[PDB]
Amino acid sequence: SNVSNALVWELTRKSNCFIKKNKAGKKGVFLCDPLNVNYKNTPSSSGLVKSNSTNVTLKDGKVVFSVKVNQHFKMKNVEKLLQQHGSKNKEKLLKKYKRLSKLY
Amino acid sequence: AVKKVGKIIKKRTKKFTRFQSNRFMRVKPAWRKPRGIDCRVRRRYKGTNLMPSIGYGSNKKTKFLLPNNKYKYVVKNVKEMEPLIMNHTKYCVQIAHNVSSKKRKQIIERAKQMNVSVINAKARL
Amino acid sequence: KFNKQKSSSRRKMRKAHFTAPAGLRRKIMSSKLSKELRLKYKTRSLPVRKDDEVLICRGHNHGREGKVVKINRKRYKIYVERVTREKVNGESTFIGIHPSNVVLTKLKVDKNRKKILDRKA
Amino acid sequence: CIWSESAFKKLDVIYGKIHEKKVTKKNYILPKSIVHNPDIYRIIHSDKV
Amino acid sequence: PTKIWRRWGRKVNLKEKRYAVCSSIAASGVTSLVLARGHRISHLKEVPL
Amino acid sequence: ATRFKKNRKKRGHVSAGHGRVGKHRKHPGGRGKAGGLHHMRINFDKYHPGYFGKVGMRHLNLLKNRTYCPTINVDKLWGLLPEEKKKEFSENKDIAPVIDVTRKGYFKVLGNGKLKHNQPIVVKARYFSSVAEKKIKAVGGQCILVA
Amino acid sequence: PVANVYSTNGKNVVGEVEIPVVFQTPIRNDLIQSVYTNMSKNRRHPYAV
Amino acid sequence: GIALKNVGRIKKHGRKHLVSKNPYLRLLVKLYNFLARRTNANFNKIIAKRLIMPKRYRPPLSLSKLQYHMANHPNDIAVVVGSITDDKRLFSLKQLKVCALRFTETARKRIEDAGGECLTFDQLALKYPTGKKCVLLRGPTKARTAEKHFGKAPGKPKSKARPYVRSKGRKFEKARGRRKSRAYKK
Amino acid sequence: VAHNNVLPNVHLHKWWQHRVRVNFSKNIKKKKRRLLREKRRKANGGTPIEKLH
RNA sequence: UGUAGGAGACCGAUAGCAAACAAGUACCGUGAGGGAAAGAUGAAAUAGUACUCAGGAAUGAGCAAUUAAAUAGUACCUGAAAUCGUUAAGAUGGAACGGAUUAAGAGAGAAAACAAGUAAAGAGGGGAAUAUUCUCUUCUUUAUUAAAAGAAACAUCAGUGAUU
RNA sequence: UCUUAACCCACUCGUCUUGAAACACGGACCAAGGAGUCUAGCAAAUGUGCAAGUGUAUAUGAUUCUUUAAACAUUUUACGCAUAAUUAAUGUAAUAUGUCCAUUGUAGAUUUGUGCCCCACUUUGCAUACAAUACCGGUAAGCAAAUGCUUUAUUGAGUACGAG
RNA sequence: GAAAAAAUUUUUUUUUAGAAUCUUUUUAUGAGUAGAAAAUCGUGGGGUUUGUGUUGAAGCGAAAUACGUGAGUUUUCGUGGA
Repeated sequence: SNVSNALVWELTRKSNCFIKKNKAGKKGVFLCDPLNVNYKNTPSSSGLVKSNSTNVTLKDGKVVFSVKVNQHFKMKNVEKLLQQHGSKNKEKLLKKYKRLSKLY
Repeated sequence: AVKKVGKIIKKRTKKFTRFQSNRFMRVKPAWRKPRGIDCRVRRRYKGTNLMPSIGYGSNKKTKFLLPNNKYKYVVKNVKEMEPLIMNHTKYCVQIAHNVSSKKRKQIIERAKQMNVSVINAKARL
Repeated sequence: KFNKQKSSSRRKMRKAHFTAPAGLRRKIMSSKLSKELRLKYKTRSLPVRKDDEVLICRGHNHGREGKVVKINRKRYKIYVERVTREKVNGESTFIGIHPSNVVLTKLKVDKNRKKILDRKA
Repeated sequence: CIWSESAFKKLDVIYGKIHEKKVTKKNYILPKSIVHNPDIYRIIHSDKV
Repeated sequence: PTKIWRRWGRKVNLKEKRYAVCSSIAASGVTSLVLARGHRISHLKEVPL
Repeated sequence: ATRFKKNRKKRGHVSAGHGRVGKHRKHPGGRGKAGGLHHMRINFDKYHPGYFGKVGMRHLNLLKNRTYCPTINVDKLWGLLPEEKKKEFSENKDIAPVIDVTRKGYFKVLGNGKLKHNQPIVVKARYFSSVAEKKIKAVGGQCILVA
Repeated sequence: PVANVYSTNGKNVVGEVEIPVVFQTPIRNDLIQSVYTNMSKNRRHPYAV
Repeated sequence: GIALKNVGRIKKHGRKHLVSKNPYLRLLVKLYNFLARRTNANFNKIIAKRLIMPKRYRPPLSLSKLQYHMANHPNDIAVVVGSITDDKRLFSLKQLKVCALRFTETARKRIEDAGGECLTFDQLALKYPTGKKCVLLRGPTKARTAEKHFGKAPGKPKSKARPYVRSKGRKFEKARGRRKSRAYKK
Repeated sequence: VAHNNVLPNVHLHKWWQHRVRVNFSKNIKKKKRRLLREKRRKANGGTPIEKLH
């Protein structure tokens, strides 16, 4: 067929509306798609590139668990949901959720 | 001379000066490469306005890192701080100059919760 | 929007606003009608007249109702009864109000207006 | 993009599956791809390779 | 001075234009690209809508 | 366009990227094609060999319609049929194609290449080469001169 | 290769339609971009002194 | 100091990575570079190098020429790092197996009709890992019309370079300086 | 004139700036011709306006 | 070209029509002709500087006074530089600044340039469980243990040297 | 950070010039302005689409008519350049029917095999380089009544399965 | 794919890389007018994207333990009123 992950990455490693690049601080490039586990500009992490994936975000004052077509859910409940629907990363994600959880 | 501190060596300080800016007002202070048929500076005469050149450059494993030991990131909205929770130990926020005091306060508060350093902390209060 | 007849270019419109003749100026000194009157007449907006009673609802006098003194088509200002203000030399003049900042309550009918009200109906 | 079902069906007609006298663009074909399948990692993963 | 006769336009080529249209429509087809283009398309059921 | 241009790369440099010492003066050899036969003669000899003077017969109005006549070689002739038709002739010996060279807009048939041995073919055209007639005949075909 | 058709309200899904063959064309970002820059250029009104 | 040729900096020539911005072509160079780096096979390196080449260098190839090349081993697969173009001189075609970058529309139709096989490079890699039982081919390269203006300069003895002219009639560059009669000959 | 490049031949030598015209008018002129002819056909009692040749 | 429309990936007051202003005006030339400069208070002057005091007068000051704002006062937006004033600090034997390196002053600063947590008890905020239990927190305070970090000093290596 | 110091060093920049710190020239100061462009035609480079074709011209057609002065569309030999050359020219014009085969070499990439990987044989023989032959237009020369002939010379910006 | 440290065997703290014009590492090397190139950086406007504004924008003045080899970028306080 005409489209697959490598092609998507070539298409979106430059042009990409959720790339945000740090002009003032020359080191920084982030990729802020809502399915990025870590905010790296990498097809390791890219929510565009990844075939099916799991991420915790924050939307309108509530932390959201999303899974990739596309679901949404509202610590133990998150842990159970990840254990279920998910597929190193889980462990990282749980850690990310704890850190995220602190915000209000 | 060399300005060592801990893991951070920067080789050169005293920001390079456009030749002749000492003794004519019109000549701007920020750098310019002299061209000139013969002029001292291009020709590298002893003890006169030593030309910058790339080899002076900071080490490549510490290239932009503030004495904070964290990379500076400019922020004008709380949404933009959504990535930097995952790098709180290695990037530090600066709140953008334009940002009004009500919003600015909110950004400071979010950062504190998120456990990330805020460099221009006391601004506009 | 869609018609090509009327220019929408900013400069030209602005010029039109400032160089407007007196009849046109009289037309664009129009005011929102109060709810009871709006219900009565089935009409959104009217050109203002002298003996009518307005309520102010924008600017530093938004508690104030009152009768209209003079309307100034040269300066785009209506003047109202007790929006008085003393000047530097201790002389009382009326504060200018722009028509958008007033909502018109009681309006005095006369045959020219009666014709307009019927025409609207 | 928001398509009508009529539009969607007509799209296929236009580029010549079940062609027509005036709707179809005459003598025109879809450009064939340089790469047949772009899953580079599957090719690399694949047993023979 | 700037004259009235700059080379204002360009004669873009028919076959290329057609290909650009086909490819652009095809690109719209792919979910990741629309999302990438920045639409808030998260809760949409299917990208060929 | 403008942003890529060469002058911006050299922008502060005195010559504008055009030589300090001799400088770029106006019209530096004299205009256009002037230096031919004299000071730019070597260029004219070395890059446009045959250029000067006149040669041959004059012709007062060419009137180019008279002498118009596109060519095709015999090599391409079977190619003016579609594929399926060609196969059908290859299969069936008893019939052969006529080809009217006028309909495809050619006037003279020339002799490059090899025809398929023992397919006769009838060729209708305005002009033929000597070679072409011999080749067409060799495979058992006929040439028909036609306006 | 079927795509779902929806009703006026999104709380239904109606009849499935085959995906048009147009959507299988190569994506070709560079073509779209380059063609767009040339095409867009033709829109301009002229200016001088 | 020290004295070295170009002060000890080596100078390689030609391309360094592809100029093309085309995503599919970018994907193909990544793939073949990977095959090149991992395997020791010369096939992978040459395919990678040729794939990078600019537009003039990889030519279009005629079917007829390809048949002539494949003739003495018709069991096997021709790979051609260019586009293949069709021919009306070619009467018929004996079911070849061809990998090419691009197919002219008519050629693909003919090859398919003949019972042959049209391969893209991704497909070639997948089916054949080292170019096993393959034949690398490329078309006429110098034969491009531009190159006929190159070489030892036009009007310098014997040399066969084309001049450049407005038109090729009898009043344009065909008198003084190209024959015995009017000054020196060619 | 310099090296391999063909001989120059541009006939803009007699005054040419006073003689350019740039047609920005193509589509609008085409629209105008169409609209007049259509109007004429509409006017003419439903008759064709084309003549036999 | 004249006049009327409509426009813009055009210019933005030293630009763009010479000309956004009372511009073919002022002004110059015997004359043919030549031919400028000069836009911006404020929301509102139907807010344009009342009043007192010192002044012949200009003006100034005010305990007085319009304004959200007059160091927005009709030279009225913003208000750079050249240049020049006031005070303070320093320098000062026929040039002045400068470069490379330190010094003594004088300013600035804590974001790496010490102390996580724990408890006591104030002030806040949230999240969950099925209006009140649980749990996460930020600011304050009291006191109360971490720890790390850099710089020193000596010692051990390793590398490169010098020495007897 | 700034500030003076102090040791040591340090000639007016631009500039044309064999050679400028010059008893060479231009620079009192400051602010803003201020100089390799645009079109035409041509070229190579490189990118991009299509490929013996290619470009849809002018123009037509559209429920195309804010944008749109753009976009879209074009019933089964219009024109440009290409596809064949050559000669002043009437003009003539590419191996050759023994065969859908595709002129000969020498190196030469890629492939097959032997005795999954280096070899050394073999095997196929691209690109290209260097030649060689044929053949086409012009010219010689020989013959000559003819669809002019010839084993021989030459010449061409020629050809030997296209490339634009 | 777990390394270490801290507490009091069990809790806490740090990190946990796969961007191909890219990452790790190695070695060599570094003069420059006339000249050529590449990589950057900045100004007016445009499409596209996602933002700052009256709890004060742009501008400006003075700076700053600010970042950059550098053009520059960033920011503090003061002015400023869109």
